Amino acid sequence: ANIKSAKKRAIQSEKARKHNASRRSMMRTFIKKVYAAIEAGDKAAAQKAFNEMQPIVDRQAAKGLIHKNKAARHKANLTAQINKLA
Amino acid sequence: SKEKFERTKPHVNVGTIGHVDHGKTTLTAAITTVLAKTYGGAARAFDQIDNAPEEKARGITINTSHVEYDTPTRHYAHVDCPGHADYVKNMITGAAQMDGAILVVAATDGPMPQTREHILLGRQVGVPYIIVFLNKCDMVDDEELLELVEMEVRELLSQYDFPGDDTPIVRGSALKALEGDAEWEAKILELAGFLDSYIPEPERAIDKPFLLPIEDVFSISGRGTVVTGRVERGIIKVGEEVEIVGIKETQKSTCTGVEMFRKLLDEGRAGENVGVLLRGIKREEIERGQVLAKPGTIKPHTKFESEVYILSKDEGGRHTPFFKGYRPQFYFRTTDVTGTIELPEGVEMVMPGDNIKMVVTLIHPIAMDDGLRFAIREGGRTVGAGVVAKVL
Amino acid sequence: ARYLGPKLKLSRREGTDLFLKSGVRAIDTKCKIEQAPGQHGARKPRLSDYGVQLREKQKVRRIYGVLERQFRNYYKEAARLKGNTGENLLALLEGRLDNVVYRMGFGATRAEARQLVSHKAIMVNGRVVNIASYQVSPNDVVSIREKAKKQSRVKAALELAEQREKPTWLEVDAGKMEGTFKRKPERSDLSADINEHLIVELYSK
RNA sequence: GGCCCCUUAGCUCAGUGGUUAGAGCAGGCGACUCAUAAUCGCUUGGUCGCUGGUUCAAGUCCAGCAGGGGCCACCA
RNA sequence: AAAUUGAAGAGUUUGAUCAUGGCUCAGAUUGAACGCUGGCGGCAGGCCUAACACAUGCAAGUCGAACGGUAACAGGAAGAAGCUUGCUUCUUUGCUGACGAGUGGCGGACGGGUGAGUAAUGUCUGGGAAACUGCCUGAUGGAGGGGGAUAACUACUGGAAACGGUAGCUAAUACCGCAUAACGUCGCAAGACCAAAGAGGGGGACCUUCGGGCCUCUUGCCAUCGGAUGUGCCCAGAUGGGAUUAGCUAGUAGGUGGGGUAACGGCUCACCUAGGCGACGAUCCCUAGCUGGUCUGAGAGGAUGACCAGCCACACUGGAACUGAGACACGGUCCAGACUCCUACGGGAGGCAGCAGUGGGGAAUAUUGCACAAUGGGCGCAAGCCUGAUGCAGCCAUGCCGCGUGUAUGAAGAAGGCCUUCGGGUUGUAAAGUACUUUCAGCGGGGAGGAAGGGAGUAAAGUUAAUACCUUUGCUCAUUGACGUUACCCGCAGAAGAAGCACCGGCUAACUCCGUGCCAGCAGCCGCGGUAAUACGGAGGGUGCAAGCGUUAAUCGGAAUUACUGGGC
Ligand SMILES: Nc1nc2c(ncn2[C@@H]2O[C@H](COP(=O)(O)OP(=O)(O)CP(=O)(O)O)[C@@H](O)[C@H]2O)c(=O)[nH]1
Ligand SMILES: [Mg+2]
Ligand SMILES: [Mg+2]
Ligand SMILES: [Mg+2]
Ligand SMILES: [Mg+2]
Ligand SMILES: [Mg+2]
Ligand SMILES: [Mg+2]
Ligand SMILES: [Mg+2]
Ligand SMILES: [Mg+2]
Ligand SMILES: [Mg+2]
Ligand SMILES: [Mg+2]
Ligand SMILES: [Mg+2]
Ligand SMILES: [Mg+2]
Ligand SMILES: [Mg+2]
Ligand SMILES: [Mg+2]
Ligand SMILES: [Mg+2]
Ligand SMILES: [Mg+2]
Ligand SMILES: [Mg+2]
Ligand SMILES: [Mg+2]
Ligand SMILES: [Mg+2]
Ligand SMILES: [Mg+2]
Ligand SMILES: [Mg+2]
Ligand SMILES: [Mg+2]
Ligand SMILES: [Mg+2]
Ligand SMILES: [Mg+2]
Ligand SMILES: [Mg+2]
Ligand SMILES: [Mg+2]
Ligand SMILES: [Mg+2]
Ligand SMILES: [Mg+2]
Ligand SMILES: [Mg+2]
Ligand SMILES: [Mg+2]
Ligand SMILES: [Mg+2]
Ligand SMILES: [Mg+2]
Ligand SMILES: [Mg+2]
Ligand SMILES: [Mg+2]
Ligand SMILES: [Mg+2]
Ligand SMILES: [Mg+2]
Ligand SMILES: [Mg+2]
Ligand SMILES: [Mg+2]
Ligand SMILES: [Mg+2]
Ligand SMILES: [Mg+2]
Ligand SMILES: [Mg+2]
Ligand SMILES: [Mg+2]
Ligand SMILES: [Mg+2]
Ligand SMILES: [Mg+2]
Ligand SMILES: [Mg+2]
Ligand SMILES: [Mg+2]
Ligand SMILES: [Mg+2]
Ligand SMILES: [Mg+2]
Ligand SMILES: [Mg+2]
Ligand SMILES: [Mg+2]
Ligand SMILES: [Mg+2]
Ligand SMILES: [Mg+2]
Ligand SMILES: [Mg+2]
Ligand SMILES: [Mg+2]
Ligand SMILES: [Mg+2]
Ligand SMILES: [Mg+2]
Ligand SMILES: [Mg+2]
Ligand SMILES: [Mg+2]
Ligand SMILES: [Mg+2]
Ligand SMILES: [Mg+2]
Ligand SMILES: [Mg+2]
Ligand SMILES: [Mg+2]
Ligand SMILES: [Mg+2]
Ligand SMILES: [Mg+2]
Ligand SMILES: [Mg+2]
Ligand SMILES: [Mg+2]
Ligand SMILES: [Mg+2]
Ligand SMILES: [Mg+2]
Ligand SMILES: [Mg+2]
Ligand SMILES: [Mg+2]
Ligand SMILES: [Mg+2]
Ligand SMILES: [Mg+2]
Ligand SMILES: [Mg+2]
Ligand SMILES: [Mg+2]
Ligand SMILES: [Mg+2]
Ligand SMILES: [Mg+2]
Ligand SMILES: [Mg+2]
Ligand SMILES: [Mg+2]
Ligand SMILES: [Mg+2]
Ligand SMILES: [Mg+2]
Ligand SMILES: [Mg+2]
Ligand SMILES: [Mg+2]
Ligand SMILES: [Mg+2]
Ligand SMILES: [Mg+2]
Ligand SMILES: [Mg+2]
Ligand SMILES: [Mg+2]
Ligand SMILES: [Mg+2]
Ligand SMILES: [Mg+2]
Ligand SMILES: [Mg+2]
Ligand SMILES: [Mg+2]
Ligand SMILES: [Mg+2]
Ligand SMILES: [Mg+2]
Ligand SMILES: [Mg+2]
Repeated sequence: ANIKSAKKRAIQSEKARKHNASRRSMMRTFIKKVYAAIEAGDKAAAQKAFNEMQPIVDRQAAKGLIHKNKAARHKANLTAQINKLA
Repeated sequence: SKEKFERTKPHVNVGTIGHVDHGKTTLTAAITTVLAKTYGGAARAFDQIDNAPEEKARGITINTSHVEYDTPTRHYAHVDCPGHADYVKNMITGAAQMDGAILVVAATDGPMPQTREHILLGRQVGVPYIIVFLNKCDMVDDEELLELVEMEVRELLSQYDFPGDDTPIVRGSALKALEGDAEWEAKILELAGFLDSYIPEPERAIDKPFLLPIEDVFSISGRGTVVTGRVERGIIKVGEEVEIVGIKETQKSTCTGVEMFRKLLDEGRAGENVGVLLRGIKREEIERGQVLAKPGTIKPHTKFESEVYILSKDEGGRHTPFFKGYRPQFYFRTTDVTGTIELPEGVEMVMPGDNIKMVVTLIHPIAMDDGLRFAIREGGRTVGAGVVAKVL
Repeated sequence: ARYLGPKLKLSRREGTDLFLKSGVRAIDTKCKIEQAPGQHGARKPRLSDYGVQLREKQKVRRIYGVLERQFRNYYKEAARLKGNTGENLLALLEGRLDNVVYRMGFGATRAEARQLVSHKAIMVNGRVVNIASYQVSPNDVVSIREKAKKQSRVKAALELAEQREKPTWLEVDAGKMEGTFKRKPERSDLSADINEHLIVELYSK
């Protein structure tokens, strides 16, 4: 740049992306683990995966990386999917 | 960004004149290099001067080149002139503004027609002080012929009212001095010493409305149109309003910026070669031959009467009388314009040695007032000179 | 913004003295009124509708001394008001300052009044007004400044205008030279040699 | 600032320095008509762009300008 | 009471007439341009063409009362030049005020520029439901305890530079768990699950490892339901020309399921159904930002979108996304391309449609100015810093408005021009003469308003254990103006410094001589000139405007000559 005030901002922006990517990856990994658990047909495994997936998405939504409605959609879709099968 | 100028040492103008290819660009480069070597910071180069393609392709000079140096007596501005016989107007422009002249004569070639022409036009413009510097003494060093060359150049100078038997002569070669040997640059020091001693300080009359003849026009990118010239008499300051009067119709503008050798000057006193930036002027409008003066100082004229003396015989010029319809080129200040002349009842013939009264009309008007010195020249021959008698 | 030439030529063209001189003498011994100016004065060719309209408009303009732009603005303003346009135009041009100064005897002619107004010598309601066309409203006191009361021209013209008719709406004391309005004027108080409907026709084309 | 080009009657044009620079289409005069066109009877016309030089001798050989046209530079 | 008072024709087809029908004229206006001329001020306006290319300098920062520290500056002691034994001279302290670079917070998405793209992904009017929202505000609550890191810095070192790398050390309102939890999320239910940050002022009652503990006050920090502002989404109607453009569409029209977004939705995929738009003009090609409004007209209409206000689109050209409450971001990031620069040849840097300025294009459009004094804006507790927004100044008869270039009396009806009937008439009271006034400009002298506030002192009342810090109100005391030599007033000498342009056959206001001779020329339309020209050229006289006057370009009117109001075969 050329104004010595946006360079600082670029620095925080790249640091923030580098910090956010790991959290997004971890959250996606846990959710897709849940999806695979439904896929296999193992209701106990899917239920357990949901049980320790709930805290992750809720804490991330509180941190703000996602939105309350996003976590609610994930939680509700997974609950309906799991409770359908038995 | 720019560096200002420190008004501490006196300013004066010098120039070089002589026959073609007697080392005039080389001498200027050698003198500036030596002077910066002993004390200073100029140290000019050769090819940096001649920038035009024809300059480097043909090994000649087409115009006048500006340089600067100083000694712990004064500060000198130098002008480099051509030597050919069809670039005369540039040499006249160079000689008009220069207070001091140095004439270059080579012992190999001796005096040549162009040297005589340069001396004659210097006399007809009125250069007060000329110093002669012999050139190419590296290849000839015989005492028994340099005396003959010195006698010849003294005769040439003395023939036309210059002091010849008291003016000094310096012998040396510029090429060795520019090379940088251990002994051939002392001749440069002697030339500079004789330059300072032989040029007494002239008057600095800055007590009348500002006037500036125009000699060259430039376009500085980003900034605009710039005129160049040496201030004759007066003083100008940034923000003042001046007026352009000359061949074309009169206009006005303001001096919004001054410079000198790309070094800023707060206020230009009379007698300095400076460049002035003018607001809101397209390049083709302002041309050399015009005048830039303070408002209410001079006005244009077309017809006026003067006293003209055709050059007497055995001095050059011509050999025949003139009559009605004669259209010679008047050279006034810096401008050459061909106009018509008229002689009174009787004295129809023109004799070489009789000064007569004429009335001259010029096609392009010029900023003229009573008491101006103008020369006469046409057809590659200068015929006479005179001064203004009456403005009509 | 004024006229700076001969004065009697205007009346000679209009065929009537337009009060442009003081009145020390009579008009008949200053100019040949019945002879129009120039090399062509004897002949009297016949006019048209445009001719009569233009001649009347020029007559009124030369009487009061108002150039064309102000007159056109006056016409627009008079048509802008409520009522007849001719009466409105007469009221508007009768209510400007230099006309009132002339009608109150302080000046020999309209030009004398104009010099007095424009040289800052009149107080209206105590304050200095400098402008010739300053519009004046009822109940305005007009007076001269105390520095100018020693002039000879004003005293000469004070006891020279009583031969003319006394205006019925400019109550004046000539001793302390103090004047006042009461209300607007009317056609009953104005001369009978103007046909304003010609002007209304001319600007309605 | 430098180099190369064009200048003949109103339009279009010829004119290889030995003595007044010619052609065509034009044009004026005398008759006839209110005035012409046509038919007649005579036909005048020139700074060779200007100025100055060399030749015994020049628009024509030589130089400087006038104006226009085609390129090349230069950057307080 | 008022917000209405409004409607004009002429010239030209023929030997003459009536009718039809085109051409021309009289009015109003403009971001204007050219020619001649040019005294002053007030309020406005000023690249319409190359969204062509840009030299130089400014246009976005602030917080120490979040933090680690001391690069610069100002506050002490001892050594220590001489003694008037500290007169004077020099070196050693982050304890304090302040603060360069660094972590952290907020802003940088506002304000400013341009109209290229866009005929409906936009705008205008009227409605709606499936959403989010920093700062501002109300209510009810929480505010417990731990942990691992890194910049600056220290040592080494790469590199032309930009910019790096290696090994240790350190602070938080930087980051990550834990502790509890709801009116909150999911769930029929039962249940399962998620947060926090500390700073600053003063000190009485009570103790120190003398760090502070301890009381109160101001401000923050986190969760839920509201108010306001703002933004995203949907529907109906209105929004230029061409049929010498008639058919267009396969994610295309609908349905089920999965996914995705702050939110509904073919937004996206797998499969099913075979539909959907179109003479009420789809599709296709050309031109174009839209509105409140502006000019014109008696209205109905016609032309249009310069200045100001609302909305939209763009930021050298083509793409894409991160960060954030808000962007796919004018003075940010990544890649590609065309131009311009630095380079040690390995590699680097740049984007005026921000303010001035330059070249070029054009009939044609301005200074590389002053200041934060006032109004708004960012940051901060405040003081205060920044602001080419803004308030002013400069250049331009570009527009509207105002004023002056003197006022009287004066026949000898003078010289001088011009005409003549030779008698005389005219320019003309015009001049010259005599008597008065000083607007504006010239010089000098005095001198409002835009200024609210901020600072200091003092007192009363508030909350607390407290006369303490802090807050409110009063009062008191010296200062804040670029414009600026403001506006305005007074004095001086003197009519003293200040008038041009078009027209004169008819339409249309205003007439005669000389020159020329269908030649030279004029012309908005009829038309003038062939040897006695009110029409060409000059002069005298006259008419119309006036610091302007004319010509060219463009729009409505007249034109009932696109006829809805209001025409014909
Ligand atoms: N040995 C020697 N050589 C010389 C001398 N002077 C000039 N020269 C040589 O002559 C060459 C050309 O001379 P130059 O300097 O161009 O002459 P000039 O007079 O300046 C050319 P102009 O007249 O156009 O300005 C140069 O390259 C230089 O080397 C001298 O004194 N001695
Ligand atoms: Mg991965
Ligand atoms: Mg040279
Ligand atoms: Mg008058
Ligand atoms: Mg008047
Ligand atoms: Mg009205
Ligand atoms: Mg009307
Ligand atoms: Mg009309
Ligand atoms: Mg009619
Ligand atoms: Mg008419
Ligand atoms: Mg006809
Ligand atoms: Mg006829
Ligand atoms: Mg008709
Ligand atoms: Mg009308
Ligand atoms: Mg002009
Ligand atoms: Mg013109
Ligand atoms: Mg002009
Ligand atoms: Mg431009
Ligand atoms: Mg533009
Ligand atoms: Mg435009
Ligand atoms: Mg550009
Ligand atoms: Mg800069
Ligand atoms: Mg601190
Ligand atoms: Mg403090
Ligand atoms: Mg602290
Ligand atoms: Mg803070
Ligand atoms: Mg300091
Ligand atoms: Mg500290
Ligand atoms: Mg401290
Ligand atoms: Mg401070
Ligand atoms: Mg700081
Ligand atoms: Mg903001
Ligand atoms: Mg705009
Ligand atoms: Mg717009
Ligand atoms: Mg509409
Ligand atoms: Mg810890
Ligand atoms: Mg190094
Ligand atoms: Mg900690
Ligand atoms: Mg951690
Ligand atoms: Mg927890
Ligand atoms: Mg903590
Ligand atoms: Mg608190
Ligand atoms: Mg907004
Ligand atoms: Mg409508
Ligand atoms: Mg429209
Ligand atoms: Mg679904
Ligand atoms: Mg989002
Ligand atoms: Mg939709
Ligand atoms: Mg467009
Ligand atoms: Mg537009
Ligand atoms: Mg519309
Ligand atoms: Mg309308
Ligand atoms: Mg109307
Ligand atoms: Mg109508
Ligand atoms: Mg109207
Ligand atoms: Mg009506
Ligand atoms: Mg009306
Ligand atoms: Mg528009
Ligand atoms: Mg615009
Ligand atoms: Mg606007
Ligand atoms: Mg504005
Ligand atoms: Mg831009
Ligand atoms: Mg882009
Ligand atoms: Mg580009
Ligand atoms: Mg985000
Ligand atoms: Mg920019
Ligand atoms: Mg600009
Ligand atoms: Mg320009
Ligand atoms: Mg141009
Ligand atoms: Mg112009
Ligand atoms: Mg400035
Ligand atoms: Mg500005
Ligand atoms: Mg003008
Ligand atoms: Mg003005
Ligand atoms: Mg006016
Ligand atoms: Mg007389
Ligand atoms: Mg006479
Ligand atoms: Mg005040
Ligand atoms: Mg006319
Ligand atoms: Mg006319
Ligand atoms: Mg008319
Ligand atoms: Mg007319
Ligand atoms: Mg008439
Ligand atoms: Mg004429
Ligand atoms: Mg005609
Ligand atoms: Mg005649
Ligand atoms: Mg005539
Ligand atoms: Mg005007
Ligand atoms: Mg027109
Ligand atoms: Mg028109
Ligand atoms: Mg109509
Ligand atoms: Mg008609
Ligand atoms: Mg009909
Ligand atoms: Mg029929």
